[PDB]
Amino acid sequence: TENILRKSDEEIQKEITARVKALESMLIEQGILTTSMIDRMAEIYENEVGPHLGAKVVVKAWTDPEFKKRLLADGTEACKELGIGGLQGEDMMWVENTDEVHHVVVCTLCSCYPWPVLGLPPNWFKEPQYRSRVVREPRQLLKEEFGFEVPPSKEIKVWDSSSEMRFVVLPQRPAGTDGWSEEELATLVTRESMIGVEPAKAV
Amino acid sequence: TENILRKSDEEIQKEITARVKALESMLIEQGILTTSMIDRMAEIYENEVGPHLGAKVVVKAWTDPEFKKRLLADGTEACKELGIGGLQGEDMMWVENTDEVHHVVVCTLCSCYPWPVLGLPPNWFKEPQYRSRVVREPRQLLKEEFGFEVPPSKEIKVWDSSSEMRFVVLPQRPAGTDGWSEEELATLVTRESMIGVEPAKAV
Amino acid sequence: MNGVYDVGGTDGLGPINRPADEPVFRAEWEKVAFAMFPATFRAGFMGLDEFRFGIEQMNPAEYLESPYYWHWIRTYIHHGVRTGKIDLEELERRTQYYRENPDAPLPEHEQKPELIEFVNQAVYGGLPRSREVDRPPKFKEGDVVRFSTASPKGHARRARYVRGKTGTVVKHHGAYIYPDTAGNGLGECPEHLYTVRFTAQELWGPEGDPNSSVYYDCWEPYIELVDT
Amino acid sequence: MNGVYDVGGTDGLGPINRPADEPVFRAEWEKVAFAMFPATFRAGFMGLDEFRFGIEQMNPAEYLESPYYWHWIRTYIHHGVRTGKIDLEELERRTQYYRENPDAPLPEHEQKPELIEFVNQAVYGGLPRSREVDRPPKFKEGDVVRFSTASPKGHARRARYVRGKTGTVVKHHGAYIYPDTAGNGLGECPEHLYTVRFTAQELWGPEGDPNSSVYYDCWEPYIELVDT
Ligand SMILES: [Co+2]
Ligand SMILES: [Co+2]
Repeated sequence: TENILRKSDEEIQKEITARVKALESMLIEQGILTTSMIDRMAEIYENEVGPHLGAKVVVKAWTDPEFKKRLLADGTEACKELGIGGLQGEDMMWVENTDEVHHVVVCTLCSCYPWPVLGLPPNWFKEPQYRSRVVREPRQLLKEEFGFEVPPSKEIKVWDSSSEMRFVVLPQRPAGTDGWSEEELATLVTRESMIGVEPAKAV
Repeated sequence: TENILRKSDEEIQKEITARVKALESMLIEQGILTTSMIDRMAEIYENEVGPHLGAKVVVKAWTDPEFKKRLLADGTEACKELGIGGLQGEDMMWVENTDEVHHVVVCTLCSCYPWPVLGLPPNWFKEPQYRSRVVREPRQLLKEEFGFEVPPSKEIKVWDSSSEMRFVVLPQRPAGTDGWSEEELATLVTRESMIGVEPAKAV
Repeated sequence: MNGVYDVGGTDGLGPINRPADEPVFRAEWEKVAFAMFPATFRAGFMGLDEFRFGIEQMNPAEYLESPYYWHWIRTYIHHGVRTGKIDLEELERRTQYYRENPDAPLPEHEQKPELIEFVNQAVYGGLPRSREVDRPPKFKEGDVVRFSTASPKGHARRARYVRGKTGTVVKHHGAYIYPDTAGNGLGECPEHLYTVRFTAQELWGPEGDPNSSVYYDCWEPYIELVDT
Repeated sequence: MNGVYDVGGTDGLGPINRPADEPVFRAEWEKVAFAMFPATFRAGFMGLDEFRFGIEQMNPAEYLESPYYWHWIRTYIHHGVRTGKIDLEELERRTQYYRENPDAPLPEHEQKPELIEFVNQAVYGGLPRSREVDRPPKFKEGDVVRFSTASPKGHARRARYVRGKTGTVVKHHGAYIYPDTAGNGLGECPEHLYTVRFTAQELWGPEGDPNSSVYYDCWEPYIELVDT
């Protein structure tokens, strides 16, 4: 939004860059940060941990009703069956979309997101626009910002992660996909379908 | 407070100035604003209407118990006795400081202030620091920001002007002033003593 | 609306910045912004409540740190565009022009006697918002009432820190213009007005001062009976 | 605290700014800010709750419009100064130096094996906040409870939009680190944790969606019984 007080983006980027490099040089000198630590952390969440992990759990739940029951009983233990877990997903609770219920997820207080199944969140999830309005006008927000019209008879359930319990949406299996492989099904599971801002892909 | 995003004050002043002159030229051309209208409005509140008006009401109330009763019954009608009234003071309610009660005034929603008795308010009254904290920590705020220590046994009453009722504090008459003239008493009535952030001057 | 402008009880906003003295107007531009208030009200840009609502819809980072009278400019622009009295693109071109020619003259114009008569009448006579209504007051001094928990998306005078709270009616002032309608282009629809008293422990919990109360003015629809 | 960071239900903040795609890290500086989180936690700068509290004490105009990972830098600086691990004046001189020599080298340093072992153990194994406690749970699925109206000045997980509201316990998760103590330097003092369900009409009044509910996680001291 327009703010006549705010510097340009380029001016802001230059200033943060110099401030971050200043702090970095101090932590490095104090023994507590190193350049290998930075590359190791960045390389995990640029290359290893991402929404494809969560896609794996969704299609196993779609194609295996025993896993699905265990995934809804204890999401952390169930994801461990596929070797999926860890930082900021120590406590996961998965919630199932139905014909009657739609689930959508938020951290109104900051940016909590189930990293081990989804990776790091996109910036709009962490920013005040989505955070403020989802708990108050979910239906209009899903329509206007995501082109997803949820019928007024269908309950929208919004899950605010005020604690370390991380909430993940299990989206509905699209029609037209009987007998598809786990790899073929996996192409319909988006990051957005696991937040609840979109359904799984059609067709 | 530090905001790495914010332009310098000089940059901000230059930008507002050009934006205000742009709007001014459009209203002028449309017939609805003129330069004489600007000077007339500014000259009223730079030279005519100010805290000295409210001082007059305070010392009459100090030295005339009948007026004081009428001032507390209906502040608008009572101020009219001294020819004092008008814009943004159509509805005034005055509240009396005692040994038992201290009153302080705020508009937490914007900047409401009894203009006809006090003039235009100072900027700190209209700004978020005072507005946010007075209703929540009046005692600590009066101490830290105004050097005014209100004993914990003394009730602090905070008056939020959510409507057009404007609230004005009648401060206590300082000791050591028996028999003083209205003009001599008038030297102890500050703008601040009529908001309630300070008492009247001592000695 | 639940805007950040409604700062009563907000923590973390910082120490007060208070010079020992300051002029009424810190720069010529503030005189202009201030005089625009009667000019713009007479021309029908907006009402007093609509005025407040346009400040409340500001960018909140902008609201929190701008010079005060810039809030007034924003609400002028907001209502000018909404009523089509202000061409936003012409405003932008003019702003650039005056960025580069700050001493450039204003446009030539007749002075208007009636704009001075209006200024003097509003300032000395007042623009009262009291109104007569046919219904009698629901409430009376000493009644115990509970502030609404409603959260309208439009303009209202319902500070977040008093919603759901319990108070004592202290004074009935008569009826006045109702902001929940006037500020949303729905007319004066005046309502009876009350000062209600709230203890600080009712408002803040145990973190409230044990010897402090807050008086907040509530229009009749804002409150419902608990006890007489 | 009642900080503007607590934006659930705040109106007027604008449309969402969502590109179709974006990298994990938009500039090298964000990788650095992100990796500082484990570096700074291991060095004892602060805890997870203290981490949140330092973001919450930001300048709110700054909080509302800065790039996200700048919030992390702020909380690093905040706790470094408070624990004296960071000399603020040396930080300022270094910032100027790197303003003017942006490609200047970092200081020379040993790489540390144990910092990589720590990164890998936290990321794959987790840093759980579950804890055992001696007391049993006060509440159970189906109990009707009312969220506290308390407004602590320190760190807490009490979104303004749920205070005073009435819900149904939906799940008991066990006990976890209590933020009202941990985030204020008062220790883990773990408490039993519950998901409570609130209707949107309970939360927003008649402006709430008629077919919507919000689930918010409450630690035991946040809620007291209304009905089993
Ligand atoms: Co978060
Ligand atoms: Co005001």
